[PDB]
Amino acid sequence: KSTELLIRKLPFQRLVREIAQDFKTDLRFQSSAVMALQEACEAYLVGLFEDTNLCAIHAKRVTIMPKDIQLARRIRGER
Amino acid sequence: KSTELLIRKLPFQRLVREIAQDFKTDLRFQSSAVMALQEACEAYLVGLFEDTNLCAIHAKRVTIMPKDIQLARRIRGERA
Amino acid sequence: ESYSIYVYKVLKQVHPDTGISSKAMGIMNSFVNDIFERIAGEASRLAHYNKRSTITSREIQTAVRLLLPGELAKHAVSEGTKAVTKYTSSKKAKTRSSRAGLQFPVGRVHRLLRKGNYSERVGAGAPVYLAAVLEYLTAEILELAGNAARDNKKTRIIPRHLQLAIRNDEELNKLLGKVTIA
Amino acid sequence: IVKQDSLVINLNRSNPKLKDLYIRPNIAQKRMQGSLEAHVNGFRFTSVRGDKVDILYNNIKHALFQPCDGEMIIVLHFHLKNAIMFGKKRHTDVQFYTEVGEITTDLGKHQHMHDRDDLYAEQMEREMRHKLKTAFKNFIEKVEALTKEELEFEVPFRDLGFNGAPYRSTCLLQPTSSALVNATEWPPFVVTLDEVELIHFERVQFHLKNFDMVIVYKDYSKKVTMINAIPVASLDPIKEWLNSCDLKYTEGVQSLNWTKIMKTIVDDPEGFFEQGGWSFLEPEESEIEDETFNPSEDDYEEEEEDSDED
Amino acid sequence: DGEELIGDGMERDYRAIPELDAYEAEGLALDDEDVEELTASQREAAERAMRQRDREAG
Amino acid sequence: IQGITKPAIRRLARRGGVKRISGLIYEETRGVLKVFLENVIRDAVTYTEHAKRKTVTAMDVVYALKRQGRTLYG
Amino acid sequence: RDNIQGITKPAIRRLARRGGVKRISGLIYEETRGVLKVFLENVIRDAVTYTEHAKRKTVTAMDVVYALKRQ
Repeated sequence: KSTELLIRKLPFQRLVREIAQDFKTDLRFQSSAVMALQEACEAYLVGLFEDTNLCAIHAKRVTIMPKDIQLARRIRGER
Repeated sequence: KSTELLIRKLPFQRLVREIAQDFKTDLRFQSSAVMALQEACEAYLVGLFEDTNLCAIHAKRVTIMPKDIQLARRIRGERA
Repeated sequence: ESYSIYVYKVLKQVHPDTGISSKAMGIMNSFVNDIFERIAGEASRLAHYNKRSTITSREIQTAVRLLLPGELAKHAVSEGTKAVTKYTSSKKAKTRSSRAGLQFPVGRVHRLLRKGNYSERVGAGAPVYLAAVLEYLTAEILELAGNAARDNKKTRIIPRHLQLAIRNDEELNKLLGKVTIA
Repeated sequence: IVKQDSLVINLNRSNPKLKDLYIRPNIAQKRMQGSLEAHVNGFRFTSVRGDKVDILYNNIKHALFQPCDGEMIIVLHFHLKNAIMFGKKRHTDVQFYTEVGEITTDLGKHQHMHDRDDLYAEQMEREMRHKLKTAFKNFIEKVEALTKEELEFEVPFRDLGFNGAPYRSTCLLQPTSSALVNATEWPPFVVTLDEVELIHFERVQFHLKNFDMVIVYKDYSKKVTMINAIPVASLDPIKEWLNSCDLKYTEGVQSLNWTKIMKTIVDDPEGFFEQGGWSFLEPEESEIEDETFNPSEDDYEEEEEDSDED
Repeated sequence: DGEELIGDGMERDYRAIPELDAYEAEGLALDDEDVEELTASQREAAERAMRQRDREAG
Repeated sequence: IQGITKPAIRRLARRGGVKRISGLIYEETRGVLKVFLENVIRDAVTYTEHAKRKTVTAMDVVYALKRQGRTLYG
Repeated sequence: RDNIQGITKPAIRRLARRGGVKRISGLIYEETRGVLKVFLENVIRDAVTYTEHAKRKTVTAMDVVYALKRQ
């Protein structure tokens, strides 16, 4: 709908199939499956970037740095 | 033990009953229920304080402010 | 529900000469109820997703794979498949618990599975699989908590020994997610 | 505050030099940039504005090399035995760094092109990074040759690194052969491992995702050093590294008044070791309260049996 | 600026005050096996009602 | 009021790693706890209502906490 | 196979632009890539687990949506 697909579909689909190879299990992916993955990944990244920008503001900095990403993920409870 | 006593038990239970007067007018609490409540409140506050000190460190400030508390809660997903 | 006597049996099997305190026993019981609720909840959602009306050993196995981390998942799946095949190969044992070679009560597990209204019907192999998974996790925890008690020169497992066993194991800490206990 | 021997500059061919270096700390409120030259007995830093700062080989307590891998700059750091003054006030740490590049790319209509040429520019950045690391490595080898093993550079072990907040900023601290170091952020953190009496870990308990690390020096007048808010996942690795440098460590749930503890020790150093020395950091009611499990309320019958069968 | 937490007088907060260190029994009630364990169906219905309550607010 | 003592607030922040406290924190902390405790009690009393009990048990508290964070007691 | 390098720097730049970021440090790209590879891995690990429960070799869209509910 309103969401625009920023990430190019082909390289993302390459990445999804690489992740299948690392797991060492051979399965096929529907096109609808790959697009739902792409929408979720982009949304998660945007949401993480929002929290990251919040951290950068708190530091009185206009530029975001890996410090900001790590702090936001740490509070979120990720690994 | 002196280290383990973070929240005084009696003022906490007065506060639990004061909240209890807003959902069911006549209520009774079990001793184990309140003790679990105090344990949970202490752990949540400590977890929030840790995130807060992480936010204060990010701001180059030794002292923590309500700025830091609100940011940690916002990222944790508590209050928008 | 109370699983304490079965945890005591498991404790005597991995560490024959190690006891446990009342608070530490209550911790083990709450862990078993917590994971039972999580695995049972995951098996019911899988049963409604595939439009089945029955939970079999397959639904319990996929639930355990989803909830436990890698090695714990591999070890729990192995124990579950072994208990099902023992129960599926031989009819000779008088009790359903000894039929699968388990200390945990398969009958209590099957009764609680049906009580929770997770599905229309509960298969025969699901409670055996769930009991085996619960037994292995209790064994791994009690083995590590017993190892901590031996290192402290303590003859019984107290709460802090349980905490050390959990958070020092990556997968055990991830599985409990630092649940709070005092 | 401490007199320094005059720099021995010889005019000859042997003059290892390195360009494009920013000095920390600066001399004015503006970032002074210049060049570093390796002479007979020390270093001479020549600024564009003519400013010259000298550092003797014998005055260097820790020469440190931070490669540009994983960072935005590449740094040569020097922690000195005695403080020196080149600007107002005295500075105990002097470093020289070169930025990798792309420090702050900003978003907007200027980067709206989003061309695919960034792959080639990435190679140009990779060549620049390999150029910067190779030039720093060659300059270090020339200088280590000149001193005749008088001074050895140290490279941090990023495998042993951890995140902590000593200076109210969560940075990365990396052990070296001789010290625990973080030289990517000014002010720098340098602690000599030899000068450490012991380590005490505070706020170590279940359900906590962070802890404080306390560094106590063999010199008891020196205030302890705090490293706050380290992830609990880094505790066991740090402990092991301490065991490799023979540094004793203890644990504690409660944070301790170290300024008071040091004062009590220094005002009566004798009575402190008569109570046992540092025996208070390591343990040796709760046993009496708790009750060991016994069979109670009999047990479930477990004899219900029955099965679906066919 | 602020207020230090690690200094002399830190120990003053950690005093054992027995009149406040224990739960009082004013509203506290003890069943002696009078209360009952919560039944599974009631728990399911309670979770459904709480979900409905959450939906109408946020 | 809340009566959650300022020394109790200090002890909590001390265990969390906080080194320095702003004076505004005490009331801010009280307000934050007032939210958290209210939400748990709201869930717990609902579990209590569905059972024909006028007394909230420890199991009711644990059931409410499962919605946010699990506790291994009772 | 390095396809986590195949998520372009412009694509990371666009995602931050939608996220409200005005200015970005150079080291962000690699951190973003590693975070993404972690997140995609968790979902795919979960998603394939659903697919073979239904005894299928083809991951459907419904497998992806149920895995996202876990995270």
